[PDB]
Amino acid sequence: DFSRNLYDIGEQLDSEDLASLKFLSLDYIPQRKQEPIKDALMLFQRLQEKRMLEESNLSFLKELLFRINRLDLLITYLNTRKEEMERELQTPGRAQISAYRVMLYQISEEVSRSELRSFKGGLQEEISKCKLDDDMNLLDIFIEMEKRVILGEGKLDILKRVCAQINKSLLKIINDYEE
Amino acid sequence: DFSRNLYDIGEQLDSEDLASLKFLSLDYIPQRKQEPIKDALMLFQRLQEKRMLEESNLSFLKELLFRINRLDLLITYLNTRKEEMERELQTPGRAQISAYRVMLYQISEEVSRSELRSFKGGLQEEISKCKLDDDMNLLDIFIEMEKRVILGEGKLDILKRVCAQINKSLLKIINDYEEFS
Amino acid sequence: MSAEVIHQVEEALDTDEKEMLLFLCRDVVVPPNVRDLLDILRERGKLSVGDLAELLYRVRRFDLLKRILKMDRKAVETHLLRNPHLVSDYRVLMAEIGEDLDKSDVSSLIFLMKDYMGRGKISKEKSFLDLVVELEKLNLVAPDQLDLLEKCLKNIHRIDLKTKIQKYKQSV
Amino acid sequence: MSAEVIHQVEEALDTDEKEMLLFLCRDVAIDVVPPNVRDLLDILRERGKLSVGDLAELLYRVRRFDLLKRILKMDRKAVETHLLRNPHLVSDYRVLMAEIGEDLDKSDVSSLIFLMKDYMGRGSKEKSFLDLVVELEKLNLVAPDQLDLLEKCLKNIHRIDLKTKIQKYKQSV
Amino acid sequence: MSAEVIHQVEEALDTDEKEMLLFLCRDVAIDVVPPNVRDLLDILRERGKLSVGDLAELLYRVRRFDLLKRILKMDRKAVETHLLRNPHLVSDYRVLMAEIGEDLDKSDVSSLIFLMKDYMGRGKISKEKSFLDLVVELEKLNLVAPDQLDLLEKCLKNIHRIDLKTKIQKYKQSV
Amino acid sequence: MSAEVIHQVEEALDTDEKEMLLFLCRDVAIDVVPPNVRDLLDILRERGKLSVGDLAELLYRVRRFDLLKRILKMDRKAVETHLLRNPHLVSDYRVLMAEIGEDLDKSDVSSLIFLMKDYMGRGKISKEKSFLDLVVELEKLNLVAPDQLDLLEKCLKNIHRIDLKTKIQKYKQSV
Amino acid sequence: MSAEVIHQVEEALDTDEKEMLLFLCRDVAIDVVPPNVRDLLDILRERGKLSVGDLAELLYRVRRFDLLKRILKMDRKAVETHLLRNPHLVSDYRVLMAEIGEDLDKSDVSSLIFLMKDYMSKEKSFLDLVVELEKLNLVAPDQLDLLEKCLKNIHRIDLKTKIQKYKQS
Amino acid sequence: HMSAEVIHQVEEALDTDEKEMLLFLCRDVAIDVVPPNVRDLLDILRERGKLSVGDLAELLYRVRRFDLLKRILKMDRKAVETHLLRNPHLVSDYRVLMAEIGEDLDKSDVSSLIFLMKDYMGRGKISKEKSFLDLVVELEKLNLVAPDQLDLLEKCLKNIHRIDLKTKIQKYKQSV
Repeated sequence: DFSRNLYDIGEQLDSEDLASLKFLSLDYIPQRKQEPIKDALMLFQRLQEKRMLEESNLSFLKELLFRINRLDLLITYLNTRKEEMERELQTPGRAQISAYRVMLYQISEEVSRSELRSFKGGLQEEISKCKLDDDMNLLDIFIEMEKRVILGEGKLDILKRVCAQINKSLLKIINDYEE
Repeated sequence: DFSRNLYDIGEQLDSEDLASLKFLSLDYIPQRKQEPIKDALMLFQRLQEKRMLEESNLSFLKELLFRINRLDLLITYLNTRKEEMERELQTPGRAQISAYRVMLYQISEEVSRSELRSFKGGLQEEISKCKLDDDMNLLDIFIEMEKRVILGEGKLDILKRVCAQINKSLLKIINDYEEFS
Repeated sequence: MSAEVIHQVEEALDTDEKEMLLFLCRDVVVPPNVRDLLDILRERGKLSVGDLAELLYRVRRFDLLKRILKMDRKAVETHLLRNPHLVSDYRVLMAEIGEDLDKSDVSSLIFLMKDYMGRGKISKEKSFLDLVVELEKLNLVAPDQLDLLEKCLKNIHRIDLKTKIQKYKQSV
Repeated sequence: MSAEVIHQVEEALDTDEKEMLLFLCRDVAIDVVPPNVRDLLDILRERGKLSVGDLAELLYRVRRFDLLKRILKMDRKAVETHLLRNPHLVSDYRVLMAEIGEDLDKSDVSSLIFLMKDYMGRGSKEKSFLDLVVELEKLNLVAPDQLDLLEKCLKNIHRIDLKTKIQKYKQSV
Repeated sequence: MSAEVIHQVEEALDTDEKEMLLFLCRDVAIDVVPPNVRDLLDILRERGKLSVGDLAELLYRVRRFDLLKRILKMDRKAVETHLLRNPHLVSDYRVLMAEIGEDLDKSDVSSLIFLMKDYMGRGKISKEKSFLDLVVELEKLNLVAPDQLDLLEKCLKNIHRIDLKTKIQKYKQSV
Repeated sequence: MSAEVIHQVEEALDTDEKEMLLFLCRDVAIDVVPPNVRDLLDILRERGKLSVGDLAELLYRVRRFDLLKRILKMDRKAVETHLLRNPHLVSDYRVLMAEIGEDLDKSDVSSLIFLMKDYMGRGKISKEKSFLDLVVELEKLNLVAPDQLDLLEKCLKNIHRIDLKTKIQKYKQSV
Repeated sequence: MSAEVIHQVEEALDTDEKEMLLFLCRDVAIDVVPPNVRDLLDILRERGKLSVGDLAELLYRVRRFDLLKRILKMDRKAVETHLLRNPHLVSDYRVLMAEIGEDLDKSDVSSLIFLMKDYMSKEKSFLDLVVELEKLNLVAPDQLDLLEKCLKNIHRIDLKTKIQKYKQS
Repeated sequence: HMSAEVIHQVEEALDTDEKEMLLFLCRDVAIDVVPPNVRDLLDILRERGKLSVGDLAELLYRVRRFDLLKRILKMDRKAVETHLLRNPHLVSDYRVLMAEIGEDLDKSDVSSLIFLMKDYMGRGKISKEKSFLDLVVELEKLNLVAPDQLDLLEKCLKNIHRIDLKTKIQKYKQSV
């Protein structure tokens, strides 16, 4: 039953949703363990190995599904409404994902293709030249920035520069996260 | 041969017809399995694996071809008339596609490019900006609304709002589905 | 029968066909490799020309049926109609189901069957026949015990293989 | 022959040419399954069926004339005359199959696989044309005297030029 | 401790986790090279350095808490408190090396192997080997140690993994 | 019966078949421990418990049907009917143990030795023992018997050979 | 020469420059197929044909003088003088082929493939076409007539003039 | 001159590759015997007086086990280098050169070398699994490689495009 439910939830996630989940799980699943994850069941089993996903602890899975805006999966397979998740994640202590990760994902969801071109253009001097090809999305650029300690919870200056050069709502997201 | 016939039917379907076919089959083929489907033969094999497409079970294929208005393929390769299909689908229980899916596809068929642009403009506050790009058609917008449970069999109000702001016939289609449901 | 024929067959087969032959002959002492298996079948008297023909027919190597034993599909089919089978219909069904699953389908099958079994062994990459063997060792699959495999094949939307299972079940 | 020439030839070839050479040599060494091309050439040498002319023919069939000029110091017409006077290592059937495979993209291969699945069985499906021809040979579905099914399937996918290739082969035998 | 627990743990680990266990136990059993993980656990038990708490720590270092719950019937906080109260079986140097290894994909590992190949030959023939194999080959060459991390720091810098250099710097700042 | 038959059988068997025959006859020869197979056959004939049917049964248990056809001129049906009619020289317990030994590879045997060590220690020094050697070492320790199969059952369960546990239960249901 | 220099170069180059470097070095490593540029440079170094001047020439052919200044600490005139003194790793034929490939869009390459298919898959580049011709003994430093005629037939007469100027050298 | 405890430490601390290299390097000292394991070899060297602290230091230095040089013998690289500068060497520069060439070859190079040398030898003498040092040993038994006969190995290293190793061989030859 439980395994069939996890399999069915995995069958509803495409490669982009899977990339989103892997980015949201960077603070719990390291790079080496993340590399061979090509479907949702592998990430689910990696969470099971850390006991963050069991038949009596669906909290982190529900949080992951809520953060990627798959409310349909939450209501269908986990029997959870949007208001329930909103009330749960804003209670002190229950948030398992860091606000930094959520703000990075939200900024990635608000950047179109041309804005991504300009964002990649802005970072021409802080990333090696082969690692700035079209084959990367904004989350991979965020990961590569974190690897070079130019982006982080205390280092928002370069992100703020690029976003201010691009758009105002991104600066609003950054400043709303900061407070 | 059944496989040669399926190949010939596939050779007549372009990428847009394939997108329509995949949208109409969302209730039977999940997202993960649907992503790599880039031609008709892959969808046909996915259906064969679910036994919804066999040499003695052409029902779902004929329904798909009728719903995308490819009556030419039905009459030529499957030997099926328009009246036969409208009479079959009007028998209680024999329609394998849900009325919700058919209503979404038909309402998508009545929205032009400018109307689709206005539709994307209407959903500016409840859909992420990357999911409101020009590269998306109305069926993809329906999927993205379903992901945020603002569109569904029991939640038709937002679709009503946007369509009534756009066009009257869309609201008529919505309500005609809603009553006969 | 002679050792030359056994040598020809063993060297002509590839790795997958060898594994399938071993799995199919699991019913008839566990031979480590295929040549020893064929020698054991001959030494037990259970490898005449017709038995080797049946073995080549089950591994779908009709070219070897034509070059080595000088026979066609119709002759081996008549032999199977007249004489008892070396390979049971259960093994043929298992091989047939295994031939119709890619790596992703096998992984998804392993997840469900894992909750029902534990997946105590950790191999590099397990094939469907390896999974069926590990299930047999745990008494989870049998000619009269196909319900778990049937349910798991249903849940991954491989209803054609479920129909294969049901057609087998109706033949007894 | 010597191991130096074989080493040069094997490392100079690319993956597609290696697969093609293995497929072409499936007939000269039917009984065995060589894992790589270097071992295949060594087996051909120990079996006596790898003279300088045989290696020239093998390089000619994979259309690798640069190695014919650099390694064996031979030209196209020399290998063609050698094939004119001496017996061929690779039959025209294998050459025809490789030629048909050269003119098929991924979509054509997928459509051919779809049509052939009824004729072979559902049991991958991301293979090359030569892999399909090998699996058909194992299933006794294609042969030098049994080209009707492949001809029909190539006709049904609107590759009529390949049907004409098969017809010219049949008109050669 | 009993051979049943060792057998269960041995069956639960995969190849990467087995290699990590061997590397972590390289300090306790340094005179011998255990071929497999069952032999390693038998060696640790024969040396007396394998109580239930020691095996719990080993399972904690490989991040297999499900195994802590199923085999030893333990939780994360229990093992963490045990490590806070009792001495550690695996030194913090090994833990840092394992963390760095777990935070490197294949391309980063290959680039580190190349940069250090400038410093060492083809130590092990296999081109595709893990970060822990590289640190083992370096330890055998006396090139990396808890008190000599400058070379690993520079190589991690040259592959643009400054976060791992910061990890190493915090480790050195904890001494 | 004649000495030529015993000599032919002695020279025809190989090492594995000789060891299996000795193990199967371990119950009939309880006062004597025969080093080789000729001594066992001579003792069995001396005790009167080696007729043509008894040697046929012995050849059937070692799965040497060629010797049944060439030396004793018997078939599978003849030996099976003889076993159906007359009492067995080798008890079903020994035959069951040999069956279980036939269905274990090297890894399963090694895993059995580890846990049975948790209960028995090293025993013999060689890590190259067969399953029948392990069961003999257990019999010497009074740990396995026709009415004492629980430990072997649990150990076969722990190595995930549940089919062999079912074999043991099927044997126990034949009482 | 050291591995750190090869690393800095490989991380600095992009995909197009990597493919161009492989094609240019097809003459030195004329019997092996390097998968990536790190392996190509490693092979050149193990074969001794990758000194500081050789890597300088390689960076010069892709016109990456910024890397010549940052990694090898060289300027344009220094590398040009080194090429004036020492023999070249890449022949002028390869440089000409790369220069012609840089001045062809995808439609021109498709038309060249169409005309040349009579003499001989899609999504090919010009350098891939030149390689496939080299394997077929259809193009060489002393065999440019087919390429010249085909470049003329697609109304890229400037590239025919490039070939003429090379032939006059 | 050496105790059994030190020998025990060395045998169990070395791995299979290091043990094989030690046997290959000492093939010249113990001309008569093929020791099955390294402990028999080290004890035989002690019995023949060829295993002082400096001799074991040199042996550990050639197998590049500096961790054992420091843990077991409590010595530094400069100390063993000075000892080798001061006293005669147990392992000749030919063996050291062969070991270096073997250590600078990946699996493909070794397999290709075995293939090229197969023309000069038989088959069953060496299979695909053998290492470079096994190849050098089998060639030495056939007088195909030696301190005074490096032309074939030089040509084969040229044929596998390892010109740096050809330069190593030439540098060794220029020292004699």
